[PDB]
Amino acid sequence: LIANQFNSAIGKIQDSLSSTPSALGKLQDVVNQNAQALNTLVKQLSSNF
Amino acid sequence: LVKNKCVNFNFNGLTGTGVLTESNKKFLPFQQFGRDIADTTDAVRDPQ
Ligand SMILES: *[C@@H]1O[C@H](CO)[C@@H](O)[C@H](O)[C@H]1NC(C)=O
Repeated sequence: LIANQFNSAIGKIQDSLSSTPSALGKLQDVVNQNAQALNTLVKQLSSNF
Repeated sequence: LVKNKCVNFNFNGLTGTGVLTESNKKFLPFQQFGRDIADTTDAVRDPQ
């Protein structure tokens, strides 16, 4: 019973990660923050100052 | 025209520095320039 519960729990993790797109929110936010900071730094060259 | 060599290109006012390579991207007939997300020149169509 415990083996079956463990397997089914891992399978449910598989399904939930596959279906829901906002699961990896922390990593996606870190990557987006770094990319957005880089984009802002690059766009700062176009400002007259 | 020179390719795969770092040269200074002036394609009717681009006046930029870079190496020119063949590209698979396809432009609209009226379109000449090319820009990426950061609004930097990425591909230019040869006028000739
Ligand atoms: C531009 O002129 C050259 C020289 O006559 C010619 O070989 C070339 O085909 C011309 N370009 C177009 C798009 O016809």
